[PDB]
Amino acid sequence: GGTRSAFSNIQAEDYDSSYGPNLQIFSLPGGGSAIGYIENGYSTTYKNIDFGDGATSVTARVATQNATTIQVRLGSPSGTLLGTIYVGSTGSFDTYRDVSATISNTAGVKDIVLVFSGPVNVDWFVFSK
Ligand SMILES: O[C@@H]1[C@@H](O)[C@H](O[C@@H]2CO[C@@H](O[C@@H]3CO[C@@H](O)[C@H](O)[C@H]3O)[C@H](O)[C@H]2O)OC[C@H]1O
Ligand SMILES: [Ca+2]
Repeated sequence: GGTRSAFSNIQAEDYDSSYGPNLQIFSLPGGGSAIGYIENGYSTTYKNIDFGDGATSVTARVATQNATTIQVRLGSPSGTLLGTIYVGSTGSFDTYRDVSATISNTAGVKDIVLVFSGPVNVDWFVFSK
């Protein structure tokens, strides 16, 4: 063990490494934190996520004023592209909605990377079989 499950919420602020000089962790009104001040080409890595025996869907709780994408990659921002979440505008960086995307079947313990194409605030993400 010593391993977050893919099937419970992974807090987006709980990255192990990241690229993006302007990236902030900040607190949410209802409790907890989220990541934000994201720009194109920023990424975060979440070490040792246990995808167990298969996940084929990702859900992210996100907020943004303009449609944007989050790529879900293996290992590094240059790794295998498992899928892309096409994030709709929610009207506000404070209005959060759960958004889902399919991914290639992913199993076992993996390092997961989210790669951003523009501004978005992210509370958590989770996978489903
Ligand atoms: O309540 C706070 C949120 O509103 C805050 O959202 C940030 C708002 O600023 C965003 O940056 C703008 C994106 O578009 C660019 O063209 C502008 O130059 C930027 O300033 C940023 O992406 C959001 O995260 O987040 C923190 C909350 O406390
Ligand atoms: Ca969070």
